[PDB]
Amino acid sequence: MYGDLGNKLVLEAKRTKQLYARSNQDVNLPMYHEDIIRNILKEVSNLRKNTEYLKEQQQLGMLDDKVAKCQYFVTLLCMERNKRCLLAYQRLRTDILDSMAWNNNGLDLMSSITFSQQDTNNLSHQEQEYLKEYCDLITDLKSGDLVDIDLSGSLVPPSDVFIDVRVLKDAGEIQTEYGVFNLIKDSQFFVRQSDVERLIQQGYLQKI
Amino acid sequence: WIMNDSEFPKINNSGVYDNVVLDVGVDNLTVNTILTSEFVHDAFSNDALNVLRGMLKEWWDEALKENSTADLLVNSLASWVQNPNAKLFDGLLRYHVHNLTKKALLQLVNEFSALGSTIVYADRNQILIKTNKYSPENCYAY
Amino acid sequence: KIYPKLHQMDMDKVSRVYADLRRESISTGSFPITVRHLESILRIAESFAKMRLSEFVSSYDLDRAIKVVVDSFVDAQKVSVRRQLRRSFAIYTLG
Amino acid sequence: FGSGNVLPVKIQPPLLRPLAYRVLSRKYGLSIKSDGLSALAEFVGTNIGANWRQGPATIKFLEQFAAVWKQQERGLFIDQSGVKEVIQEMKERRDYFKVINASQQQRFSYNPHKMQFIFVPNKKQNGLGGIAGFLPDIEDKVQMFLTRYYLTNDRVMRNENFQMSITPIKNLLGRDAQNFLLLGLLNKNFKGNWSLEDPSGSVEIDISQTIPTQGHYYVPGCMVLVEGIYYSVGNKFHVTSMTLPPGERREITLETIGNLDLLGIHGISNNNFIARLDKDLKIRLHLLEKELTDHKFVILGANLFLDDLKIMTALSKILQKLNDDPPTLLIWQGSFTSVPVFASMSSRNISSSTQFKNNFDALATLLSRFDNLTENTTMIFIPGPNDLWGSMVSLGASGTLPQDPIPSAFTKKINKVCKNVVWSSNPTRIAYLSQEIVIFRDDLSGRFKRHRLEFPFQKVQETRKLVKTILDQGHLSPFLDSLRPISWDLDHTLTLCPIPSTMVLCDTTSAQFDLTYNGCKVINPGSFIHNRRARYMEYVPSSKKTIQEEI
Amino acid sequence: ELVKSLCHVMLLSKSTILEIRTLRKELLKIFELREFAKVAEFKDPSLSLVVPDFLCEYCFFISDIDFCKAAPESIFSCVRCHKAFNQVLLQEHLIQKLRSDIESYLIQDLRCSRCHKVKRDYMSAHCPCAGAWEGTLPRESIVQKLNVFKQVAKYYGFDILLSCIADL
Amino acid sequence: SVLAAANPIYGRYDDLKSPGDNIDFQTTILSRFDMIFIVKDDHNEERDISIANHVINIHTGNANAMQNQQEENGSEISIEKMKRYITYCRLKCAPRLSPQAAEKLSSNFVTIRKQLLINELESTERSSIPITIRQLEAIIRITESLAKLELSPIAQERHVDEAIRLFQASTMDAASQDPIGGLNQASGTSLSEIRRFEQELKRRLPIGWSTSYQTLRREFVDTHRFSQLALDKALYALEKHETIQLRHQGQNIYRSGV
Ligand SMILES: [Zn+2]
Ligand SMILES: [Zn+2]
Repeated sequence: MYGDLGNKLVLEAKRTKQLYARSNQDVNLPMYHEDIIRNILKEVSNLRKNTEYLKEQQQLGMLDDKVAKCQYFVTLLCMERNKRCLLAYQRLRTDILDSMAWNNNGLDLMSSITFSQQDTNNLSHQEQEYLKEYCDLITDLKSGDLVDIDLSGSLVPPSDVFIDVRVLKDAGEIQTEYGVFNLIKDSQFFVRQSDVERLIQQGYLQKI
Repeated sequence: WIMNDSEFPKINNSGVYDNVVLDVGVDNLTVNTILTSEFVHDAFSNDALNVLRGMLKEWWDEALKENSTADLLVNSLASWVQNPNAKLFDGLLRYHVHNLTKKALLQLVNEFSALGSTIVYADRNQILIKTNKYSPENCYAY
Repeated sequence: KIYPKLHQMDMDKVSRVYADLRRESISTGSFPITVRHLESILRIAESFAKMRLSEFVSSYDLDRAIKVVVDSFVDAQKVSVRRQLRRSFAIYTLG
Repeated sequence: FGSGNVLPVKIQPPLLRPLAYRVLSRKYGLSIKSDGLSALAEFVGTNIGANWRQGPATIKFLEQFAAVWKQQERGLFIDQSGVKEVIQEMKERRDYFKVINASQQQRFSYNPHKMQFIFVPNKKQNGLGGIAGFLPDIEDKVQMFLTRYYLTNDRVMRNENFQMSITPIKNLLGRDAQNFLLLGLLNKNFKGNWSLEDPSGSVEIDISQTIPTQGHYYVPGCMVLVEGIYYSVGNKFHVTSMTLPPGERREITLETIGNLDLLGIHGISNNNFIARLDKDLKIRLHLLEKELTDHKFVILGANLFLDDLKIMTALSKILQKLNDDPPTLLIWQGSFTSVPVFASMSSRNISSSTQFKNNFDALATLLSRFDNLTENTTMIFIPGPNDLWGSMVSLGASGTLPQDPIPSAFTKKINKVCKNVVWSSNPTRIAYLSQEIVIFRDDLSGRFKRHRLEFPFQKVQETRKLVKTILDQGHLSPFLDSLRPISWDLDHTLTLCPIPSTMVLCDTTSAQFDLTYNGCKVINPGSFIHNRRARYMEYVPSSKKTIQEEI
Repeated sequence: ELVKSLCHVMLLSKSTILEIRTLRKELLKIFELREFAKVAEFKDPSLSLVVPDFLCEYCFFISDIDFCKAAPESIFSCVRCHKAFNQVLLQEHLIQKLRSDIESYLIQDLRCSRCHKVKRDYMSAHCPCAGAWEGTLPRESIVQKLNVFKQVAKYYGFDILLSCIADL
Repeated sequence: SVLAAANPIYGRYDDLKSPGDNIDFQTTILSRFDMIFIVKDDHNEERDISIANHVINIHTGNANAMQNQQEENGSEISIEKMKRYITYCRLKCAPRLSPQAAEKLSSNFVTIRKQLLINELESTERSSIPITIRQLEAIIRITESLAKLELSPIAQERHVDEAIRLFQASTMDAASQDPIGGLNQASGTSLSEIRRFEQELKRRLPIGWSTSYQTLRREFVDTHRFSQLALDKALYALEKHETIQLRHQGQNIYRSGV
């Protein structure tokens, strides 16, 4: 009864999980559910008022204790269920955010240039804050003892020394260690894989 | 709306005419309009209008009897009507005068339409009339 | 054997004729004109092209079709307005 | 970053790019362009002596160059600006205050479905606008009042007291009894009967037995909370109570909207992302009170006439004292002419536009005397009803609310005689550190008094009533489009959803006052000259004021 | 353009339509064009910008002046008496016309695209008829009006109106 | 589902005669159609030229040379793709209404059913096109069909507005034929009162200047000449393009011509 609304929220989470599960490429979180969450907040506030009222009505001594225990337990259980639903929804959304934050080579995400995967207004303000400190944590990890290893690098094993690549978007001359790449659009390169991993990750190159 | 309506209608019947055409110039349109003539919320007060009519009539009559100042007043009344810098100026008065002049021009065109002739143009200062006759030498009497 | 086409032709003349025919019907007339009568001019043009065993419709055939359609509409009027309608529609059929 | 070495030897970037690449592209950052690489050769060659085999110097230089790109947003490619950021770096080893006009203010729409503000790209930046780009589009006329209704209804529905709730009007079409709480525009139908209107529909209103809540103004064209009973024998909502929507403080309003930089001085926002900032507010509140009471900006009495001679003499006497302690800002407000300037068909006398020009040339003579006031004071020019462009149409009447600044053609050398002069629209927003002040000039009390509902049933109380209505309605124009036309796309300039910290509300028809309300301060300069007395008031950002008079 | 403008003058007869239209087609046969081509139709080369009711102080004459069609020696001189005008007055009247036009556009009324009718609501989405709200004065007209003022202010030297255009 | 096409009696709609004398379908069959479209020709020149050009492009071969391009780019899809989309949508989704959608639909039903009562009382004859509960269920079905396009699991007010607009365009337009004059028993006194009021209004108000509906009601009704049907008399005078114009949010009544 009281928790029947929160179940709906959990159902929404399930749908999001499917979009996370069936994702060939990175996806965007849907709109926040502040209205449903505020409805659970209102009903848990009403439950708190009911618990208070039971407290006074018992402590004036008009009702039997065994009777009051049952509604006390019911209100406590309903509040626990609502907390569980809200926490599960929040943790799923948090996990997806952490995954995206890791899958953009660290960086500040929305403030700096982003891969346009996510719109600003989908996330909540607290989620926007959380993402910022998580990105800072990734950043000061990457400057730790593991400087030589790029903790935000590619996770597919290297098995091809020389690859053919094609430019997707036009750009200017870019210096690389001991040379220069000229990014004329609709041109093909035959070069070592290590040099162009960064440019492939950022969408300026195609193929491998 | 009433202070933003200062456009006058015109007639521009175009073509090639093989009859005689007369080019008349109509002067004293506004003073003639003034001298001749609850529900409505956009009209000037009738009493002040009649006062102005009487003033113009007496001024014209004295101007006929060799009066320079009366002639100057009659000539300058039209300039006075449209000037906001002149005191006692009312936008309703200007709208009233323009609206009656507009009706007067159409009535004059209709009056010309009584005899065999056709309007070609009308600009408050020039009127072009198409006559039935074919030679200019035969229109002195008409 | 023959199947003529309509590659090069004057669209503006046909559009003007159709618009004039539509206007002069509701104003004074009792011969229903719709989009269904626009296509009859093109059909008659293709027929006149077939008569010549030609694979392309020329300007003469289209003009002849327009003249036929106009004469079929003018002569089904009242005697009062027929003389005015014939004069009004005479500019299109100059040839 | 240091000097005094032997000489700047020139070396090719080919022998410099590996270190820059390893420091920047690999670890953090990327895109060292060829031109940018060549640019980064000069400064590293400035101290080139005995290097490329040295220790920390080059690495620290690259670290410092990376510091700018973490600090500033910038981008990816490094261009000829690379020297421009090192200029900033050597820079590292009052301000931040602005005056925002009506036209330059950022535009924000509101989505009722999302309870959130959406940015609107400005047509001037991207649109060509070479011939006509200021002109609005018809769709704004359809949403002008819908936007007001959405903002006010959100606030009403988020109030603490309400949780009877407000019901849409069309939900009353079958009911024959009960009570309802209706919120909507109060106006007159095309039949001449009083009516209430909401986006859902409209209904006629009966005032024959209404008991209003005294303490504010009930003028047509404003949102009203109403209570009563609906009768289906006709179509009438018999009113029994009437009030106005409650007001909301800006501290509780900001949290709902997050930390949007509406009058963004922290930065700017585009269609991609928005800007928020919280930590700097504490330190800049500290700086506001960090013994900066020396700051002193002064609003003169409104409606000062330049053509009059006594007014000019009084202004000279006032500037005599202002020279001693130069104000931080000096706001000249009110109509600068005592007669509307129009086409002036008569050319026997000198033209009124030329007279307008001449009256702004005597100001240069009177101002050039006082050199210190020129040197360290910024002047803000507010227009009035009888200025140049408006009076060409309204002929002295009050028309469109967004009023453009005085043309720069007829006032040219006052920019030379004075150092800092800014012309501003009729409604403007002074952004001073962590403070927003609104400048507005019109006669509000007369129009309130003339247009009241007049229910069928010490002077400073009117000031409190005016303040409460203006602040609770959250809008500077609680009037229909009939009384005052409004530019369709500039209406956001006139909507006070976040209550300003300090308000400048001058009315010649209302006596001077100093009132406080839910999180703001309202002051009323007015009537520059009165009873042979010339008055002007001082206000300090530390919330103290003074009145200074000079016969 | 010469042949089109020469034929247009003959065309204003209403009694020799067929005779002139045959000659027009024959002349258009010299070019590779057809008698009903859109490129072969005559349009007025000039726009119009009429300032009504200008006063001659020494003549007491009411005249309407059009700044586009009228040739020079007439823009800056009265008709009845050849007395020169004052230029800044003309510029101020042009500015008055421009600002009045902008105001008139800003205070227009709305209409239904199908039910030609006036909008009688302050907050509505469309007609009770399924339709849309359109304007009585479309934007294109006022854009063209602002366009012609710029050219008028540049052919003749009107500094004040040129400044007024750039402060918008 | 049933898609039907038919012609009226006499071929054309003949807007001069009553709707009941034009539609031969009884109320029993007309209540089972969710949307009824009455189609008429307006004989406008601009539309005629546009249609003529469009039809000539079809015949001269210029049609295909355009159509493929749009079907290629982003604006059209082939018949087979649309068929597969239709079957996928019908076999995958079945939306549901929201609490606010029902509230918005109930008020619209009440409004559209009230209007019919005034129309029938004024015309003193029963309506040929009926409005019933099936007309509410039709709007519900249209809302859910609109939701089905986007594979949405819930129907909201966005779809409700478009469904209401479609119903107004289809059936309410057909019901509201608004006869200018039928010369029947209804408004029988109006057969002379219309001319009487027109003369009284055209003698009071010259070709310039304006009045108000408030005054034109109060003063002309103090003499007890009110008929309760003068709302459309002003519009009929406006139809003459000279007698009446309505301006300033409908408050101002302007005399524009003879
Ligand atoms: Zn003269
Ligand atoms: Zn409509």
